[PDB]
Amino acid sequence: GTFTSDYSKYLDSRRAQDFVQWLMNT
Repeated sequence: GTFTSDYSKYLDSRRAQDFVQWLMNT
């Protein structure tokens, strides 16, 4: 199964979204 690997990509997505918020100062 791909659960752990897909979860890691999900975590990276959350981090990228956090970075997007930071870049906007939001």
